[PDB]
Formats: sequence, structure tokens, C-alpha cells
Amino acid sequence: MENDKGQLVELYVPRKCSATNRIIKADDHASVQINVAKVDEEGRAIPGEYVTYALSGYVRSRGESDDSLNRLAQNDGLLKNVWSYSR
Amino acid sequence: GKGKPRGLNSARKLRVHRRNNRWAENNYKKRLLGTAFKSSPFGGSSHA
Amino acid sequence: GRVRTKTVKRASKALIERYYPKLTLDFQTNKRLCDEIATIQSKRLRNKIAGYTTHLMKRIQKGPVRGISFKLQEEERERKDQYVPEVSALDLSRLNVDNQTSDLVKSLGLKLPLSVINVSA
Amino acid sequence: SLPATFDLTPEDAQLLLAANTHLGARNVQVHQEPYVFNARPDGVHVINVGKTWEKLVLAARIIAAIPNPEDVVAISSRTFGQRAVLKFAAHTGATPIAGRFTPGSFTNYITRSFKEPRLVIVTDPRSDAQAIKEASYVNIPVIALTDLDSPSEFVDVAIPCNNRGKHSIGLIWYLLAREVLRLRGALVDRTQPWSIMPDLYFYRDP
Amino acid sequence: PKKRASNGRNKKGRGHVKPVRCVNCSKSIPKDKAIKRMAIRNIVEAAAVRDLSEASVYPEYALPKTYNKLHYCVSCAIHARIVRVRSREDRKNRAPP
Amino acid sequence: MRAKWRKKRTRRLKRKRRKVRARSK
Amino acid sequence: TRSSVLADALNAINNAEKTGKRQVLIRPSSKVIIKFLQVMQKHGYIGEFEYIDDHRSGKIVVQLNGRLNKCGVISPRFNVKIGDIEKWTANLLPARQFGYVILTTSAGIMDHEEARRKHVSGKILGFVY
Amino acid sequence: GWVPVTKLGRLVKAGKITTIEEIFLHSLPVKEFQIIDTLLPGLQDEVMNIKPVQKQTRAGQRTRFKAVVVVGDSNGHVGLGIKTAKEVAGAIRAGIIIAKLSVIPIRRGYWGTNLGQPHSLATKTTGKCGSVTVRLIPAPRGSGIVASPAVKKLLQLAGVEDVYTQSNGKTRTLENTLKAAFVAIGNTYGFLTPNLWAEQPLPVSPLDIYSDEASA
RNA sequence: AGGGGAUCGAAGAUGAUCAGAUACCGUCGUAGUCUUAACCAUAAACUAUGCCGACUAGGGAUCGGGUGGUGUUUUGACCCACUCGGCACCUUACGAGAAAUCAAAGUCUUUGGGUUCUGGGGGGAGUAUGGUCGCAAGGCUGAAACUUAAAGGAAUUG
RNA sequence: GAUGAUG
Repeated sequence: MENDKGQLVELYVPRKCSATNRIIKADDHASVQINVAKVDEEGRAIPGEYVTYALSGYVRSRGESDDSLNRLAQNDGLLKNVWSYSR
Repeated sequence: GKGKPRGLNSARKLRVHRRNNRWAENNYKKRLLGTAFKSSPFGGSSHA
Repeated sequence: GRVRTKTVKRASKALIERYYPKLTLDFQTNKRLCDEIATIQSKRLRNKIAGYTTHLMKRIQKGPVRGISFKLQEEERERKDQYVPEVSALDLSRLNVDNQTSDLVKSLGLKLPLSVINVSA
Repeated sequence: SLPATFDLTPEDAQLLLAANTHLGARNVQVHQEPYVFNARPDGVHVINVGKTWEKLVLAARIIAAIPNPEDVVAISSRTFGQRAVLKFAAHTGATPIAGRFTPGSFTNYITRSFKEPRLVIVTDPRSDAQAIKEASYVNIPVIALTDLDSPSEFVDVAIPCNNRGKHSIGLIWYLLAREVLRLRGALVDRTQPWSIMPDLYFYRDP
Repeated sequence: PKKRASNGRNKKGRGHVKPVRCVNCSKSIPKDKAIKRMAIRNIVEAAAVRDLSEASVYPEYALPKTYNKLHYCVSCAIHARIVRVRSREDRKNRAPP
Repeated sequence: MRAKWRKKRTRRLKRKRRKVRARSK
Repeated sequence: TRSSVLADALNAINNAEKTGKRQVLIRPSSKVIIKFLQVMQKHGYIGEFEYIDDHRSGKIVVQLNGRLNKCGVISPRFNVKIGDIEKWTANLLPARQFGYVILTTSAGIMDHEEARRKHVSGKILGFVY
Repeated sequence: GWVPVTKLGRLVKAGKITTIEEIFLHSLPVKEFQIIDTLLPGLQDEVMNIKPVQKQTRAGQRTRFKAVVVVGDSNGHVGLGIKTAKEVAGAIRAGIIIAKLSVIPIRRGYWGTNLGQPHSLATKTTGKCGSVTVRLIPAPRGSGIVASPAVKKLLQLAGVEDVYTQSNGKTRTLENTLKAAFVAIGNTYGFLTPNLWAEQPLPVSPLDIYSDEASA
């Protein structure tokens, strides 16, 4: 949100849930952020290097968190045959 | 829906319905009955 | 009634966890130890403290008492926690699986020594 | 993407089939349906051990991302998992919670049990419900060993396994310990098995 | 307020349920609301079973039994200590003792 | 008083107004 | 009975969008339903959708994203003058920089700021913001 | 003095967190009131009202006092807190602390063209506590805060210059009206306007990039 | 108005209790209770919740019909899975509510799917009066003068 | 499962 001459006039731009695309407010305390370690050629983690995901409080409360992480992970190569689109 | 008509051609029912219920109000009831002139000792005057 | 208050219960507990090797079943011996190992304000309370410490000592001879632990006891415990049998119970002593369990192995593509047995409701 | 050596080996498949990590519950809830393979007569539902393994490595990779090993907390209120937890923490650097879980460990900051981890692992979401509930107030991710009927709310990475058996719970904890150490390099080679028998994790109550 | 979702009776999907009479006070109460107990006892009390065996002409005679089903109104069920006032959370329980 | 018995009283009162007034018909 | 098919379609989208779903199935389909969903799609609020033929007035499946906040109809389809559009947007839009009121006109189904460009007006249908 | 107990307080004291916007962005829990006054040094507090409450006993009425307190920067930060205590002074003193731990961010936008600085809210918002529902609508410049005295103060301390308000329900229970306004004003950052539709990489938590300093 | 009239039993008659007891308790007992013909039109007639339609969470039990399993004991009865239509029930709060609580009492200040009926502080009053229906008891329709600062709903500590 | 009104 800019003013008439291209200056951002916003306190901060919040994150968004990866599973549902909603805003993670300042006090969404069910919300979490997972870090998944990348693996080097030899087969051992590369410190500080992550594939990061966010899930909102709503998603986790309904019980969909596990399922929606399977989908995101597979789309990023971190799983092979866990999630099927044609349920 | 809520308990009133909503059609484009429902104006008649919404007029009549409101007219009937206005009588539950005290100001409307006393004014149109004309109880000021009929019964009030001052007969609607501010002083006597 | 001869119930003992928390001041007595905890002072006695605090002495066993530090002085098991030096404590004994004798009341007269324990009574004299508690003069040199604690600062208590009265003969009456000292006698009660030493009395209940003796009482717990008899208990420990019969077995572990809940909520009191001391060096000698725990060291034996951890040794019993390092146990590991001669051979794993999971080892293939001869593995039996159902028809549906066999179908799973085929789907994954693994080679195993299956033996198939039937089942019913 | 992971290399080809992370795939399921027949040696492992023997362990998973030997401890009956595949014999699940007679009733399955909707969220766990993907993990089912087929239905045996008598109602037992076989679990797809392939997804048990893949979910075990993925969980293992989240643990390895925590900078400090002490900020991983392992819980097991029920007995069949208490020995396992006390040994997961020993081999890795986790903080175990075996036995009673005092309400307010994660939300009350003047209690002697105060911990603020970056990840919690639990053995049974139905009996360790307090830890899951308290996690949701302070933004702590959760990993839970899950049966086909166990509840999944406020759980992020569920590892499907048969949790009604002594050997099954022990084995899953053992393999998380193994995979984590290999990732961190404490074990040099993935091809050679671990020198600690998995039965070190199993329960004993004579 | 509404004290119970069952309205203190087992009637759903019916208009009427025929009445029954209480076994103490004779007061009428719909069958579905009455408190019902099935009492069964030996015809000879425990103290007398021995003396009756000695007197029995027949050898190995099996003791008969008495069967009756008893209907109580709410007032007489409270008094006889057949049911008792119960706490709010404890009211929802359906299982026998 | 109880609603039922107040209703009764008004009924046994109307029944009497209804007949005293019948004397003038 | 089923009085408005556009009302049911927009209610199903709303219900699923609030429960985090990524797609819906709306039955039955209609010309006004497609044209409504084409204005929403143009402004980025739904994404792709597909029409299934079944010889029986048909079905649709609509992909969703998190963008949509609310969508719905105004019933009855009131008459709107060209000076009355400013009193409808003011009532049922969050702020006057984003949001649309979709209204059927002689030019076709459109949104209000297109109706200003083209200088047309007609019956109001619904809103999307 | 102050000796931090939580991880976040340790980083904040060390200076490795600089702006309160990082805490909001990652939605970290704030449990020590010193974290707030070390990052928002300009907060000012106004005490709304003090009311007595009573419970009966064998020997009469036990009486305590209940205070409402609002803390704010007047530049986009407000907090609301309530506490009951045996002394009026202790109620106010504890009311300021609870108020600080509940600071939330506000969003401000334009009524019309984006000329100059933000002055009002970006979108209509509603909040409810008990029966009282408060609604906030953007207003042009020069309108001011058109609200009752109590709700007006809390909107001044969040930095809103021009805003309309409408209310429904039993407003005279001031605790609910102020708590309903607080929900309405904090909801402004949950509304996904179309200028936020762009995708941003998720930042790495400060609690993870400064792990060493957090533990000690 | 005929028939029937055993039991129970407004009225009524009696014994006891009591300061009184034209009440509760014990014993009698007419109308009634049952049926045919013809009236009456009311109830806490209650789920204190109008009807048609679409959509939104988990678990199991049961009633009726149908499909698959040549399932298993002797077409039928059972058993496993599935499905349509019912009476309901257990857990939860995305949601609703002043709360009790609610899978509808949700998808309502982000207020519009169609439609019908009723309410406007407590009393006077469901009263007076005029119509209309009934053999009668009464039913439907239904005010005003005047009086009043509180009546009331759900929860909380005593 | 006898009696027990009022301030």
C-alpha cells in the first residue's frame, strides 16, 4: 500500500498460509512454520538451508494440517507416493 | 428468508402490514384517536 | 491419632536422600546421628524426625518406596536399564503374513521370505 | 529430492513387518484414509508401510533442522513408550518428558518445568492430549505417532503405525533416532546398520 | 430453563404413550417416564434354604423363583432410594451402577 | 392467586352479570 | 422450491471458501451463472472453472483461491438508475478502491465501473469483494 | 533491574530484535511486559473507569475494584487490559501491564485518492463482545473520530484521525463496548485487500537465526 | 336421546387427624367412566422451536427397501461392505447466542433463496361493549378511562 | 412417609 509517489506506508506485510492463502494475524497462536532440511549429495543436512512452509491456526484446528503438508511436500519433491489428487 | 415478502411486486402487503402494527405505539395511538381533545382536561392547550 | 505432619515427612525424607549409608534401623543410633547432621530446635521434634526416618528404612529393605531415591538405588536402576537381550525378538528365528500383507510386499517391490497363512472373521 | 539410498530397504521391511507396525485399527477415520492399504477379513486394516517409511524420513528431516538439539521435546505418557523416549533423548540431544506432564510446562513461565521448545514429538495424541493442546498456545509444531483411528487435530507430521503393541512403538522411536543421527553425520554410512539392537527401546516390567 | 433434553422421559417420534399405575401410591404416569425395575428372588430366603432342604421329600429339588416388574413414580422413586438426585455433569450418564 | 382459579372466578361472575341483565330484556 | 439458481451457486462458493476448500461443485448451471463467474474470474477472484454436460441443465466445478471474501446476490433484482449506483456501492462494498457490484444491463452482464465507462444501467444482481 | 526469563526477552534485551514489527510478523507470544516498553517507549496510558464489584459471604459483602486501562502510541499501536484487585491503585498498576502484553497493530488507508499520508481505516470492520457490536467505516478528511467519548479515546491512541462509528446493543456496559471496539480495530489486518495478493518469501524466524543468544 | 351400568369415582354421606379441617388419610357412593345417533371445538393440543429449497464438521447403533459377497449355520435366519428414506443418539466449536445451550437456534452490521402467521414496558384485561357461532356451558373477534418505575429471561457468591 | 400456624 503506497502513497501517491511510490512510498510504502504500511507497518508490515504479513505472511500467508500455504494451504489456504489467508493472513496469519499478529496473534494467531495456533499458527506454525515448518523448516525441512535440504540434503547434500552425501546424504546429510545442509545447515541453515530449508524448505519452509506456513500453516494457519484454522487449518490445524480442523485437522487438515497433516494432509495439506503431504500435498505441499510432494509438489516440492520431498515425498514420492504419499498424496493422491483423485481421492 | 426472513418473515416478510421480498418480491418486486410486494408493496401492497408491506404498506398494509406496517399500518396495522403502528397501533401498538402509544404516540401513534393517542394522536390519531384524538384523545387529547376527547378526554384531556386541558383539551390540547398548553395552559388553562 | 498418630499422623505425622509435613514438617516431619519432609525432614525425614531429606535425610535419607543424603545419608543412606550412615543411617541404620536403630532408633537410638539414628537419634544421635540427627544431632550432628541437622539443626533442630527441640527434643520432641528431633525424636519424631528420627522415628519416621527409621520407619522408612524398614520399608526400603522390603523394596523401593515411592518418591524417595538415593545414589545406591538409582545406580542399580540404570544398570537394569542397559539390558539388551541375547538376540532381538524381531530376528527371523525361522516371517508369517496374511494374503493382504503379501500383496503389499509385491506392490512396494521388495523381496522377502514370506510364508502365507489364511485368516477369517 | 532425496537420493536413491534413502528408499526402503528389505532389511528394514523385515523389522517393520516383524514388529507388526502394519496391523492397524478396525475403525478408520477420514483423515487417515490415505495411509490404509487394504482390509483383511476380521476387520483389521493393513497400513502401507511404504508411507510409514517416507513419513519417517520427512519427520527426521524436520528434527535435523532445529539448531539446538535440546529444543526437541519427546513425550510419552503411556508406559509402552516411556523407555523408548528416555533413550531417544540420550542418543540424540532431546529433552524427554516420560510420565506425568504438568499442565503449564509450555505456557507458565515461572514453573520449574518450563520449556519452550521448537518442536514436540508425542507417542499417542489421544493420551498425550495436554501436550498437543498447550503447544497450540505458543506456536510449537507437533509430530505424532498415529494409528488409523487416532485424532489428528493440531498434529502436523503424523507417522502411521500400530500403537497398540509393545514392539511397534519401540521400533518407530528407534528408527527416528537412527535416521536423525545419519542426517547429522554421527553415523558415517547409511548402508551399514546401527550397532544398537532395537530391543533397547522396548518395555520391560517384570 | 430446560433441565433435560429428554424432557424427563423417553418419547421421540410419538404423540401419546399409554399410562401405568405406580406400585405404592397408585398414581398414573406414562409408561415411558416410569422408573422400572425387574425384581427376582428365590421363594425361600437365604436363612431358610437349609431347613427346607432337610424337610424336602424329594431329593435334589431346585428352588423356584419369583418374578415381578415394578413401576415407580418419580416421587416414590426418590423416597424409596431407588434413584437419587444427581449432579449436573452426572445426570447425563445412562449406564447402570 | 393461581391463574386457573382466577379464570374460574371471572367465569362465575360473568354468568351472573349475564342473568341480572336478562331481567331488563 | 428452488427459486434462484444464482443464489445457490454463490452460496456454495462462499461456504467452501470459508472452510479452506480449493474447489466447489455448483449444480445446476445457467447462462447468468457463467457470465457472473466470468466477471469474477476477470478480476482474479476464482480462477479456472469447467462445465460438465449431462443433458439435464448440467454442472460446474470452480477452482478457488484464497482471494474471495464474499459473494452473493441481491434479491429482488431492483431497478438502478445511473445516479443510484453510488448508493449501492457505498452500502455493500468495503472501501471505494476495490470491490464490484455486478448488474445486468442492455450491454450485458457487467460491473459498475464498466457501466460508468459505457454509460449504461439496469437491474442489480449481486456483488463480489 | 530486569533478568529475562523467556527466549524472546533475552534477544530483545541483547538488542538483536530492533522493531516490534518483527514480533508481529512472526506472531510470537509476548509474556514479559518489559519487551513492550523496550520497543514502544512512547506508549501513554489512560484509565477509563473504576467500578466496584461484590460477592456475598457469611459476614457480608466482600468488595473489590475493577479497572480498565488503554495504552497507546498514537501511531498505530494500542492495547487494552482489565484487572480486579483489592486496592484501586493496585488494579491500575496491574492494568497497565496486562494492557501492554496485548498490543496489536492497526492498518490505516485512504477514503479516496492516496494523497499524502494515511488518515483513516482501509475497510469496514466489525467487532462484538457480549451484546455490543461496534462498526468502523472510513471517513473523509476533517470528519474526525465521530464516536462516543470512551471509544473515541481508544481510537485516538491507535492513530486514526477520521473514522465513522455505529453501535448496537447495550452500550452502557463500557467494558464490552471497549472490548468490542478493540476487536474491530485489530481485525483491520485480517482483511485481504487486493493490494496484498502478491507472494512473498517466508522469512526465517529471529528465534532460529539467533539461536545461540536465545538459549543464553 | 336410547342401550349398558362390573370396576374406579367431581357431588353427597360418613370414621379419624387437628386450635378449626365443610382438606390431605380410611369406608360407602349419584353423574361420569363404556357403546349408538347428534352437538361441542378446547389443552403445558409442547419439540414452549411454521412450511418448501441449497450448502457447511467428525463417530457409531437401529427400523424399512435395494445391490454385491454362490460369505457361514439349517428360499428363510444370521455375518461383511455399500446405498436411498426414516426415529434418534455420542464428541467438537469453523459458527451462533445475554446465557442455559444449538448440526440447527449456523451460512445475519461482510446485514437480500421463496413465502405465511404473531409481538412492541408491567397492570387494568382476554375484562366491559357490539357483532357472529352454540340447546346450554361457552368459542372466535375484542377496547377505553385510570394506575404505575420497574415487572421479566439466563447465569454468579452466599 | 404421625403432628409443626405466625412475626
